[PDB]
Amino acid sequence: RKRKESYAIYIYKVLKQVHPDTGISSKAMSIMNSFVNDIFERIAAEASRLAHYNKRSTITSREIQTAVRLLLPGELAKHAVSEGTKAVTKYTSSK
Amino acid sequence: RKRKESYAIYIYKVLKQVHPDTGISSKAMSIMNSFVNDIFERIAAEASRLAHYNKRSTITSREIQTAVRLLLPGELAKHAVSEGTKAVTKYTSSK
Amino acid sequence: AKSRSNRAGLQFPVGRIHRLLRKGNYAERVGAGAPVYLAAVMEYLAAEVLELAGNAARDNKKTRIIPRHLQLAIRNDEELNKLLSGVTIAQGGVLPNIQAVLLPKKTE
Amino acid sequence: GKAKSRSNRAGLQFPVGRIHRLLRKGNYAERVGAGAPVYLAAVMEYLAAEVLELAGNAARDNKKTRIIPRHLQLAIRNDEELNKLLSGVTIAQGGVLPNIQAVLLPKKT
Amino acid sequence: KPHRYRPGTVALREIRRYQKSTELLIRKLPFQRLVREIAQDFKTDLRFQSSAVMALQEASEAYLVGLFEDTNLCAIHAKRVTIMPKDIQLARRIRGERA
Amino acid sequence: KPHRYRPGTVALREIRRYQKSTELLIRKLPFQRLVREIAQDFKTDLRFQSSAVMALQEASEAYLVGLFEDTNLCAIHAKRVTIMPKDIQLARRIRGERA
Amino acid sequence: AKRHRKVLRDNIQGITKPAIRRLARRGGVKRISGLIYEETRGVLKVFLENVIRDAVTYTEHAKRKTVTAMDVVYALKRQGRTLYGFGG
Amino acid sequence: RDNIQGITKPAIRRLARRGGVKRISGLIYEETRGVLKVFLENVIRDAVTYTEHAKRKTVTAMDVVYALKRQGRTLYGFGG
DNA sequence: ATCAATATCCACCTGCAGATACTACCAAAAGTGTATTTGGAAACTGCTCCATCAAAAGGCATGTTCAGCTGGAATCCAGCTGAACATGCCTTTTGATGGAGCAGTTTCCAAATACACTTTTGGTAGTATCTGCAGGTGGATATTGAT
DNA sequence: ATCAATATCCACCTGCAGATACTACCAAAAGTGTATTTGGAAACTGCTCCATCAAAAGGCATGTTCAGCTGGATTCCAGCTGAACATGCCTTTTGATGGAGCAGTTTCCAAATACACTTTTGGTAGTATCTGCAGGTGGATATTGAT
Ligand SMILES: [Cl-]
Ligand SMILES: [Cl-]
Ligand SMILES: [Cl-]
Ligand SMILES: [Cl-]
Ligand SMILES: [Mn+2]
Ligand SMILES: [Mn+2]
Ligand SMILES: [Mn+2]
Ligand SMILES: [Mn+2]
Ligand SMILES: [Mn+2]
Ligand SMILES: [Mn+2]
Ligand SMILES: [Mn+2]
Ligand SMILES: [Mn+2]
Ligand SMILES: [Mn+2]
Ligand SMILES: [Mn+2]
Ligand SMILES: [Mn+2]
Ligand SMILES: [Mn+2]
Ligand SMILES: [Mn+2]
Ligand SMILES: [Mn+2]
Repeated sequence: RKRKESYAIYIYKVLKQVHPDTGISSKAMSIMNSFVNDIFERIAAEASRLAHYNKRSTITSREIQTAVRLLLPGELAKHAVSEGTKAVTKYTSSK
Repeated sequence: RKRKESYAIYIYKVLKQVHPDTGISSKAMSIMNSFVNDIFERIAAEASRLAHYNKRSTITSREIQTAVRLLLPGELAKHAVSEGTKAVTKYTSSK
Repeated sequence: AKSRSNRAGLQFPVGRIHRLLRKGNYAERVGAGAPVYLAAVMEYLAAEVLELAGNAARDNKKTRIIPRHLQLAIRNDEELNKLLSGVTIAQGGVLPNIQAVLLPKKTE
Repeated sequence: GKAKSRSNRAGLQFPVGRIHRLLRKGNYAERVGAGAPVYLAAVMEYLAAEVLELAGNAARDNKKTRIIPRHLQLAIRNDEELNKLLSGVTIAQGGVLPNIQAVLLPKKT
Repeated sequence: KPHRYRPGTVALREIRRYQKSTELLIRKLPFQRLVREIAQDFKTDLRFQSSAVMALQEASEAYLVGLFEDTNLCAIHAKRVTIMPKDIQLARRIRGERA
Repeated sequence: KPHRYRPGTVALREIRRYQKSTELLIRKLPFQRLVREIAQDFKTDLRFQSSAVMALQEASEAYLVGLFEDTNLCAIHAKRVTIMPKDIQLARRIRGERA
Repeated sequence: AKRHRKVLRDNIQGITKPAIRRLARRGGVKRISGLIYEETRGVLKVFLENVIRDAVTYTEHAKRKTVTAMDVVYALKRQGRTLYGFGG
Repeated sequence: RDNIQGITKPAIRRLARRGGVKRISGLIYEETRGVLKVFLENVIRDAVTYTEHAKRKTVTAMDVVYALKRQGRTLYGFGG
C-alpha cells in the first residue's frame, strides 16, 4: 500500500513551537528531513563505533552522549548534551 | 591469560610466497596489519550500506563485489574482483 | 497509555528512533535511554536551525522558510557551518561575498 | 573427512573463518553468507600481496633483505592506484618521496 | 557619445546578482544530455528519474561554484584578478583532487 | 677568504637530507610536554602510553610536512621561493581547515 | 520512430561560456581568462564521471535500469559531497 | 620559557625541509606553532573523549588512532 | 560639481503552484503485560608499564655578524578580455500517450541460523641461537665556488 | 680553465637490537553433524512515471567590433633571511624504583529480549479550497561615468 515515513510532521511541530506563524516550503522541509536523518546516522554510527571499541554489545544513552560530544562543536555540543540528559532523566522519572 | 589476534602470521605467509628470501620488520608488519584491517573495514562497511539500501538482511559475496568496485581504483578493482570470484568458485567446487 | 516521546517531553518520535536504531545494525542491543537521548539531540538541532531560519525568513519579509534561508543561517553560524561543512543544500545558493580587492575605487 | 580449513578450500593464505567471524560480530548485517568472507579474504590477501610484492623489490633496490616502513611508503606513493586508495593514510616512519620543485633548483628558475 | 559601463562594473553587478540568487546557472536540457552521454559510456540502456538528473545538476553546480571561490583565492594570491587554468589546478591540487 | 656556501645551497642540501630520511624531526621531550599540557585542559592527571605520544608525534609531523608542501606550492604560485604566513593561510583555507 | 536513436556526442560543450561565466560569478570571480572555459568543462566532466559511475554501480547492484535520485545521493555521499534535498 | 615555544625554530625548519621548502620567512615559526597547536587540540580532545568514555585515566595509542581516523587522518602502525 | 544614461528600489497587483484542509481507511507502529536471559557495573587485585629520579655526555638550540639575493615597488605597453549589439536558435514550456520497468503480493527451497560436540590452531611464554644492517673508518671522487 | 675546500659515496667491518627457531600449554577458534527457520529469488502484474513527440516563442547563446586596463616583462635596491661560528643550555639516555591503573576474574541484578495482545497513529488517497509570493507594471531614487 506504500508507506514512506519521514520526520516532516515532527519538524513541523517544532517549527510551530519556535515560529508559530512561519511556514516551510516542501523543499525546505525536504532539506530538514535530510538534516535530521544525517544527524541520526552520524550519531548512531559513532555510538556504534564507541560500543565496538569497548567490547560492548549495547548502545546506551552514554555512548550516544559521547557520540554527540565527538560530533558536535563547542556550544552545540553543550546544549545537545543538556537537552539529552534532561530528556532521559525525565523519561526515567516515569513508570 | 591475554590474547590479541592480528593478521601478522598470514601476512608473513603471503610475503614468503611472493618473496621467499625477504623479511619484514615489526614496524612494517604493524603497518601491513593496519592496512589489512583498514581494507576489511572499508569493504565491510560499504557492503553493509549496499545491503541496507536494498533492504537485504544478508551480506553476500555480491555485496562484497560491488563494494570492491566502488572502493578500489580501476585496475586494482579489476584484479581484486578476479581474485575474489576465483576464490569463491574454487571454494564452491568443494567439500 | 502514554507514548515515550510524551513521557520524555519530546516532539521527536522516540519509538521510531528506537526502531531505526535496532534496524540499523549498530549494536546487538539498544538500551531504552538511547533513543530518548538521540531523539532529544535531533529535536534540539532541528529547533536551532528552524529558529535561525525562521528569523532569516523574517528579515527578508517572507513568512515561509525556503532553502535559501536554511543555507544563509547555516553558513553564517560558525558552528552549524562546521557541523555541515561537507553538506550541500539544494537551491541554497551561497553567501554574498566579494573579495575587497575586486571592488573599484581611486576614481578613474 | 580430514578437515581442510575454508582457507585451504578457497586456496587462500588469509583466514576465511576469522574473517567470517569478524563480519558477524561487526554488526554489518543480520546475516552473512558463506561466500562473502571467502571473497573478502581473497581481496585482502590480494592487496596484501600487491603491496608486499612491490615493497619487496623496493627493499632489493636498496640492497636490503628486510622490508621496512620506508619501503611501504615509497611503493605506495609511487603507485598511482595504491596512492589513491590510501590518499588519506599516514604510514608511521614512512617519510616522504624525494621531490624538489624545479624552480627551487640552482641558477634562477 | 554612447553609454558604456567600464570594464568590471557589469562583472561586479553580476557577482552581486548571482550571489543573491539560487537558481541553476546551467541550461537544463543541455546538462541532462551531458549526464546521459557520460552514463551511456558506462552502461547502455539506462533511464533516469528526472530528480536524479536534478540532484546531479545541483551537486555539479555547488561543486563548480565552490571550486571557483578557491580558484579566485589563488589568483588574488598571485596578485591578479583574473582567474587562470593554473589557479584551478593549484586549488584542485591542494584540495587533494589531484597529484 | 674562508669557504662559504652560497645562500640556498645548504638549504637544498637539507631538503635532500630530510626527504631521504624518516626520523622524527621535533625533539621528543619538548613535544611530550606540549601534548600533556594540551590534554591537561580537557582532563586532569592524565597518563599517556609512550606509544600514544608517539602516534601523536607521527601524525603531527606528517601533517605539518604535508602542509609545508602545499604552502610551498602557494609561495611558488605567487612567483616567490620564500614561504610566508599568507601561504600557510591560503593552503589551510583551500583545504577547508580555515574555511 | 525507434530507430537511430539520437547519438550523444560532444555534449560537454553544452556547458557554455555564458554558463561557466555565471557559475564563476556566483563564485565571486570578476575577470576570466580565455582558457578557463575548456579547463572547467574538463573539471566538470571528471566530477560527473566519478559520481555517475558510482550512482550507476548502485543502480546495477539493485538490478535496476533506472538511476534514482537516491542512487545519486548515495553516490555523492561516498565521495564526501553529501547532498540535502532529494531524499535520504 | 614555555611548551609550544618548545617546538623550536630549527625543528620547524627541518619539517619544512622535508616538505621541500627552500626559504623560510621569519614570521613562519609562530604561524606554524599556532597551526600545530590547533591540530593537537583537535586530535587530543577526541582522544581524551575516547579515554573518558572507556572510564580510563590513560590515553592509549588506540585512543589516538581512533581520534585521527575520525579527523579524516587515518594512521598506520600503532594498532587497529 | 552638473547632467544624463541606466540600473535599482519599491509600492501595488494578479494569477496560481504550492500549501493546507477535512473525511476516511488500515497496516505497521507503539504501548502493556509477564516471563526468561544476561550484559556489564561493582569490588578486589595482580602485574604491566608509566612517572620520576639520578646525572653525566654532548648533541643541538641560541645569539651574533655579515652580505647575497630575494621580494616587492615602480614603469611601460601589447593585447587580452569585458561591454554592447545584432541575429536568430534551441531551450523551455505545455499537454499527451505508449509502455518499460519499478514495486507490491504470494509461493517456496536453497542457504543461513541455532546447537551440541570434537578437533585444530593461532597466541602467549620460556629459553636460546642467529643475523641484517646501523654506525664507524678509509680513501676515493663529485660538487661547489673562488679565481 | 685551475684548484682548493667540503660534501658525498662505496667497500668493508662488527656489535647487537631485533628477528628467529623450538618446545609446552590451552582457551577459544573452527569445523562437522542435524534439525529448524527463513531470506529473497521466481513468477505474475498493478500502476507509476520515464521516454518521446508536437508545436510555439522568446530568453539567451553566439559571433563580432572596439578599446580599457590588466598581466607580464623589466629594472632597481633596501633589508630580510641563510650561512657559519662560538657558546653552552637542556634533551637524551639508561638504570632502576615506586606505584597508578589496565586488565582479568567472580558476583549478581537492573535492564534487555522474546512473546502475545491490544490500542493508537502516521501516511495516503480522494477531493476542495485558501494564500504567500512570483513575475509585471510604472514611477521615484541611486549609481555610474562623461565633462
Ligand atoms: Cl540506555
Ligand atoms: Cl554469499
Ligand atoms: Cl594558466
Ligand atoms: Cl604573510
Ligand atoms: Mn558514447
Ligand atoms: Mn554475564
Ligand atoms: Mn646590500
Ligand atoms: Mn625577484
Ligand atoms: Mn544564433
Ligand atoms: Mn513489463
Ligand atoms: Mn600451531
Ligand atoms: Mn651504513
Ligand atoms: Mn519469507
Ligand atoms: Mn589599445
Ligand atoms: Mn598591473
Ligand atoms: Mn591500585
Ligand atoms: Mn492521525
Ligand atoms: Mn517580486
